[PDB]
Amino acid sequence: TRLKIVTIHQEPFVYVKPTLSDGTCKEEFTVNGDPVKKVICTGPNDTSPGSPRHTVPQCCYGFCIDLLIKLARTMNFTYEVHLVADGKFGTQERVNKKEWNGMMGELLSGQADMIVAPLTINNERAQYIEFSKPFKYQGLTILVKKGTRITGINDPRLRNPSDKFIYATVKQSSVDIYFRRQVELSTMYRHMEKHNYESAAEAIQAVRDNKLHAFIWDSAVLEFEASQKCDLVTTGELFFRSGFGIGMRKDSPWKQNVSLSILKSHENGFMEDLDKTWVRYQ
Amino acid sequence: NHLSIVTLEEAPFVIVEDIDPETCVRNTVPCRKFVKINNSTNEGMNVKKCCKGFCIDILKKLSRTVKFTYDLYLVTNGKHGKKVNNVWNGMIGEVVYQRAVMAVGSLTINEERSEVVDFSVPFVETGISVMVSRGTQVTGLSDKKFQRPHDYSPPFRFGTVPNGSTERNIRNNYPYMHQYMTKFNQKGVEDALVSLKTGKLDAFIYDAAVLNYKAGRDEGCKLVTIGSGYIFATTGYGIALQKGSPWKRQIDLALLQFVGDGEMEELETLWLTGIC
Ligand SMILES: O=C(NCc1cccnc1)c1ccc(CNS(=O)(=O)c2ccc(F)cc2)cc1
Ligand SMILES: N[C@@H](CCC(=O)O)C(=O)O
Ligand SMILES: [Ca+2]
Repeated sequence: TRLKIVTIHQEPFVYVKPTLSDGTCKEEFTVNGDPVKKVICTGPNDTSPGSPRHTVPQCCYGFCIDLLIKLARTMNFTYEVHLVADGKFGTQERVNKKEWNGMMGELLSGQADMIVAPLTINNERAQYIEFSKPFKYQGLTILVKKGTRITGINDPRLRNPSDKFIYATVKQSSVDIYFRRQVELSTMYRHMEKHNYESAAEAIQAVRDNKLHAFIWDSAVLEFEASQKCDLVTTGELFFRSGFGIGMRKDSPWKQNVSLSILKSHENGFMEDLDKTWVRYQ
Repeated sequence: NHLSIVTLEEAPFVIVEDIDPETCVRNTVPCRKFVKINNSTNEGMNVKKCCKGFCIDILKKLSRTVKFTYDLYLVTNGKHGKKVNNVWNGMIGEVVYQRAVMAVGSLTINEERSEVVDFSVPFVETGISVMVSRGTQVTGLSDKKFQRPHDYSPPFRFGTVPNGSTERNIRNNYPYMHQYMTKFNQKGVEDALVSLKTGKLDAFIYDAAVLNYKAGRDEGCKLVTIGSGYIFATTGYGIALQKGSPWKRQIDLALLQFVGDGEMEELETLWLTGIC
């Protein structure tokens, strides 16, 4: 079938770039000298909240795009990639009536047929959608500027906060709902909800610019950022374990074979190859 | 509502004990083990035993959350699961051939098993790890010592416990390594660990979760997993259910709720943490 795939900008899983003048993608080589497989993805350009969204063709590539191509050729299907219009992962928010936003909203409203992005498996999302077996096992860590002394999650500058040390996550993401629903994490959520960022990139930028002192997010992203920017470090190891899965509607006929392909890929090394290509270098 | 459940002893996930003098006390639940009278008969007795561990505590929480009662028994037809002559033994086989509603234990999720049973969401990250004596230089599974063993004089001595998901993966991915290492097949984890420490073996390739548990509680911290306790072919332990089972939806949601509520971390803290 012709599957409408939804994704999100999130390095090194999905890099988003403008096309050249002729609407094509510039040829690139990986860290290993192999050519980069790029797809055309449509998505909005302006990232200012409460503004009109003008969709344009763009170039998508990365860990998740190679996974898409592998799944597509393994299960023999065609696709169209688009970027989530609101630029969010997805949470269920109260408007009595509760509505889904982000990729979750696009999948449930029929705007997308499949989520191929670093989307965390959780209780909330699993009630409404089918998740594949995880394509990546990881968790939560904390990103700080080199020099910022922080122990981890049990540090007094997070457990007993003030306006002197600002920390945050990404709005309407799984990290955000994790802190919201956990009563032990209540004091932290109260601080974070005044400071959360629209996107992971803006938060990473804010930590470099000394505007945000700590960014709480996925270790697969934060460890990659710290491996690329020498002014950034992660603090401690994982304080909470989580994994990324492919998302489909519960009525999807691709459910069984999406998961078998994923299991197959971890077992034969394809998943390790993706990590060698996109995640682990420098 | 009253479900037959199969399990297998593999500490700290499932620990088997004798009944106290006169039933199962404290953090333990009743489990039954069919024990044969002799080998010139098919007759046997169901010995009342007691079960505990990380996987048993998950089963307790699932029992109260999903609302079901159960009769827990220990597999006697092999272990975890192996497809012999296109027929499944172990916990997998007990579920495939409908002798059990579900399998709970240190049961690895893999592709061939997922074709015949349904697995819940993973609740323990696992895969393949390598256990060596501290200081041993092996890059990983793809190290030449493993890949082309006879290029070394003397060759590197390494083995696994056969018939599990680890040997299966090795057989499929590294034919030469596999045929060389069958000479070093170990009966169980305890035998392998003794073999490493006494210098009878150089590496033991096995389940990441059990290896990292054993490395953490090792006397003197002599035995380590290679890399940062690196995992190849990352997967998880899951609950095996029958294909199209009406229990899956509620089992997955309850496990994901334990993750989100903080209950999984308390279980990891009690049962899995070590010194090293
Ligand atoms: O904390 C979890 N288990 C305890 C544990 C102890 C030692 C090693 N690994 C996991 C857990 C379970 C399920 C999910 C959600 N599902 S998942 O498949 O994305 C997954 C991610 C990471 C995991 F470690 C296990 C499963 C998250 C966390
Ligand atoms: N957890 C493994 C145990 C044996 C192995 O590591 O091969 C299984 O279910 O087969
Ligand atoms: Ca479809």
